[PDB]
Amino acid sequence: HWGYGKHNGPEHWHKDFPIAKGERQSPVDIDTHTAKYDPSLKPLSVSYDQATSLRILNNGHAFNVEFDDSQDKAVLKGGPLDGTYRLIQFHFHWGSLDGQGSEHTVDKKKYAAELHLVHWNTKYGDFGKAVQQPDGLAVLGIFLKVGSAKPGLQKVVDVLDSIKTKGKSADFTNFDPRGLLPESLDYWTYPGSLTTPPLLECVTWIVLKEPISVSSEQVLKFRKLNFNGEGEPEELMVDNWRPAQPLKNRQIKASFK
Ligand SMILES: NS(=O)(=O)c1ccc(CCN(Cc2cccc(NCC(=O)O)c2)S(=O)(=O)c2ccccc2)cc1
Ligand SMILES: NS(=O)(=O)c1ccc(CCN(Cc2cccc(NCC(=O)O)c2)S(=O)(=O)c2ccccc2)cc1
Ligand SMILES: [Zn+2]
Repeated sequence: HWGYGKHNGPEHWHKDFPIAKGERQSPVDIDTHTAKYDPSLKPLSVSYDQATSLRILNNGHAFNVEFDDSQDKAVLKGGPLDGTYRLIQFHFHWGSLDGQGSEHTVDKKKYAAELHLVHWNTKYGDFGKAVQQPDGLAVLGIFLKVGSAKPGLQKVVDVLDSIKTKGKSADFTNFDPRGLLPESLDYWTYPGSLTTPPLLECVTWIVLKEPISVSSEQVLKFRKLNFNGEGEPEELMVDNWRPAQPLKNRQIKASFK
């Protein structure tokens, strides 16, 4: 099975998932001097006041915080998007060291981690149908740097001991994802893909310019998670990021001057 080791990492994925070498793969490097301001982009609407978190799961690659997406409770609209995109889950990608971990890069800069808030287009009815469409998903990406603690992340950090290994889950109700956002919603956007197998080319990427700050203690607790299952030799869950892919025939647009 695929992963992030020497033997099953990103450079191997194309053998089982040939779209790995496709025309709209993610992540990418964001060249800030080449991205063009697009005055036609609408303001982005993040409407998370009625968000209903349910559970947190260690899936052997990352951890997902899952939401009730059976109604329009936590939605993303506007920006580059046509229609309404429901929040289904968030997760992170992070490094073994503070100088790596993000998937997207900014002028080749790597951040310590990257948060992905995953949303699906309601016109396709369910997530599994949406990932088969070029406009099926919208992923809101937010960079993490190490500095001051993020208060809104601590509830996540403190439950990680209870889901140390692959397959473990825990109740995770009443978590407000607004506490993970930066002040500004300025963004870059481009058409891309899932960053893990099956690497489907279904994603409108919206990457925020402003990173959030988390503490060294917070990211240290991410790095104590395990890729392995219970009772197996320990392999720390670190470096679960895909490197930048070729941009090919794509333009990155900026929401801001
Ligand atoms: N294209 S991709 O990224 O989806 C992809 C698919 C399959 C593989 C192959 C993974 N193995 C290399 C390996 C690495 C480490 C240990 C072991 N053996 C110990 C064990 O597990 O009993 C084998 S393995 O076939 O030997 C193997 C398969 C399944 C489970 C365990 C092992 C790579 C990459
Ligand atoms: N890094 S990223 O932001 O680009 C990104 C990468 C991967 C994914 C993973 C999406 N899920 C798994 C999955 C992948 C592909 C297709 C399907 N079809 C539905 C199915 O198989 O039941 C599910 S899921 O784990 O969130 C899920 C589980 C159960 C039900 C629905 C969704 C999200 C986002
Ligand atoms: Zn992701």
